Amino acid sequence: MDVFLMIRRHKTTIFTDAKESSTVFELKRIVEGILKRPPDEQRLYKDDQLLDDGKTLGECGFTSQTARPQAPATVGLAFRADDTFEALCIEPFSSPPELPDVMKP
Amino acid sequence: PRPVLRSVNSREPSQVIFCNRSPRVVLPVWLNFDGEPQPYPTLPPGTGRRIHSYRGHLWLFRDAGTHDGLLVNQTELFVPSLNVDGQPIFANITLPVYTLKERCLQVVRSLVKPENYRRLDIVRSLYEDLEDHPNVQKDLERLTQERIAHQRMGD
Amino acid sequence: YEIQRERIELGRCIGEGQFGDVHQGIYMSPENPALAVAIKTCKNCTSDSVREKFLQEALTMRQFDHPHIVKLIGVITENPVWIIMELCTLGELRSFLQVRKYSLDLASLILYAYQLSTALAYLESKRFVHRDIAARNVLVSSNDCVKLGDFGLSRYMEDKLPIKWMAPESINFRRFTSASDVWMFGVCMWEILMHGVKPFQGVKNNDVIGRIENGERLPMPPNCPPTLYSLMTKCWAYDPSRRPRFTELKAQLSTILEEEKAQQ
Amino acid sequence: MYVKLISSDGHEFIVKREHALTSGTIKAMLSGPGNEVNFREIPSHVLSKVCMYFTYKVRYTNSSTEIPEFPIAPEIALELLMAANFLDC
Ligand SMILES: CNC(=O)c1ccccc1Nc1cc(Nc2ccc(N3CCN(CC(=O)N[C@H](C(=O)N4C[C@H](O)C[C@H]4C(=O)N[C@@H](C)c4ccc(-c5scnc5C)cc4)C(C)(C)C)CC3)cc2OC)ncc1C(F)(F)F
Ligand SMILES: [Ca+2]
Repeated sequence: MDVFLMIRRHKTTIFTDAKESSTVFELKRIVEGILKRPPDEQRLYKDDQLLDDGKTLGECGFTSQTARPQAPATVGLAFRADDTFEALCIEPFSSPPELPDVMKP
Repeated sequence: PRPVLRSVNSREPSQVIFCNRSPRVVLPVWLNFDGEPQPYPTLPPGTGRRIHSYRGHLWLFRDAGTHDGLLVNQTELFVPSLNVDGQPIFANITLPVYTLKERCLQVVRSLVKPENYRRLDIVRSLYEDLEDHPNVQKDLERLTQERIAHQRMGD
Repeated sequence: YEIQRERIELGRCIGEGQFGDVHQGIYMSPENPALAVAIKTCKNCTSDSVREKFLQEALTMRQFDHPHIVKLIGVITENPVWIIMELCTLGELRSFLQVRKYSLDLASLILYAYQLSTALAYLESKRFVHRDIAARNVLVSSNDCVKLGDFGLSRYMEDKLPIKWMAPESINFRRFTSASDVWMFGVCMWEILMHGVKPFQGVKNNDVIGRIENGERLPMPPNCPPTLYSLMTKCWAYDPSRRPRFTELKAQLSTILEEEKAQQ
Repeated sequence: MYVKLISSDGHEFIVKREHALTSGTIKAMLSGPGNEVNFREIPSHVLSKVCMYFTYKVRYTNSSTEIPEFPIAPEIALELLMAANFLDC
């Protein structure tokens, strides 16, 4: 099944699709095509959980139901700095204003 | 003239399954022989229903509550044809992909009473867009124009 | 009794007969206002062979005067030959019951059964056996009025021999009595309560009589009062003389109707 | 090819060119210059949702499958309407 993802690092968000049956390593190949950093220089996360290269996205819990085109799932991304990886740091999106009174019950 | 969007009086029976593959309560609408829309009983989300129609009858489908447009087999109009091998005709009713703007107008309409549109902090052009509710007559006008245009293409 | 063709406006075609197409239309008379009518038409104009058998169907309906049987309004013998009938403006019962499946109360469904029972008690009193009682042949004049339709147009169109409506003695012996009309009536009542579902869907005509003879019957409709299903069961007594008369069905339907009105 | 859409608060959204071209405004901003689009007036919570709309639109346009509702929380509906009105999508 197709899964729809937001791959998020700092203030960067990639919108991409893959398959339940694609591996973490294949998602890293998609990031490399876009951000020009190879898989061995990337760590992908579901929340705080570091993802192994061999697992399928589906095995990591990215499914047709949790990763939808209209509601994509977040994958966290950290690059190697020097001899070590930077900490996972995702800047939140801005927040909406207060709901106007005429839009409440 | 005569209305272009009307059912033909064929009296050739056709068995149809109206499949509501939408999350909306669906109003089936039959265009009679004078091209006037007639409402039929509503279809709850996820429900199919065997119904009796005729070859060359025109149907369209709407949200029962809001009158938003729905597709039937990926198009606006459904015309029952000859049953073959005794196989009933499927009418797969779905949401269209609404423009983001139209989907936004549906949501603000469902949250705000019309008398309160003018309390919203948006430009006047969008007050007018909120007030321009979907309705079958407007869509029949539009569909008639698109058919008249289509029949005139080529020389 | 001829009528003036000029006072007839031919409308859309609402069906077909053995003889010709059938149309809706209007009839304004010198003695009464505008009246919606059905026009039976005839393709052939053979004096004794086809014109006779066709005008016969008007003769048959002229015999009857009942609020729940379509009246003959008149004929036209001049060409083309046409028979003019009272129009039931709400069309056929089966279509009507599906359209109003979610908006019709049980009381109205029992009323339609009652009214048909009154027409059939009447037909029995004329020593007349209908042979073609089915929902397909019942017409809707208003929300509170159904009528038997044209006897000519009723023949073998229950939808070929209508095996799934027929009493066993009609299938087995081609015997046709009031008691066999009572069996068909039981099936018509089932049809009405099932909102125009045909009986024995998915069963081959040739297997119906074996199923009947094994004691199988159409099952209790959803939302059918037990007293009404018990009445249907009696209509489907294998032995014709154990079936109620239309007289007794009229009385018991009237009681079940009032019992229902009194509950809702 | 991918394109970068930059929100008012500096968030970079990388999306397929085909997806971005769903917006007639983005299409007009990417043709005229004789690729990267900056939006000084659309914040990241709105522009993220617009990009989700692009994904949805390309996935489900001319699909024979059942299509789900595009969900819009009440809190974002007004800002998203103004974004859609400006972006022509
Ligand atoms: C024993 N038999 C006969 O005598 C007889 C036989 C044959 C002919 C005449 C006879 N005599 C008499 C006939 C009458 N009346 C009468 C009898 C029949 C007709 N027409 C009308 C035209 N019709 C074709 C058509 O196209 N019909 C539409 C039609 O049926 N449509 C639209 C669309 O294609 C969906 C279909 C739908 O409505 N189907 C129903 C089943 C439906 C119900 C529910 C749903 C849905 S949709 C969502 N949920 C649900 C449940 C969908 C469809 C229409 C116009 C009724 C709406 C043929 C029958 C009209 C009539 O009077 C106005 N009056 C007197 C006589 C008299 F006896 F001579 F006096
Ligand atoms: Ca032309």
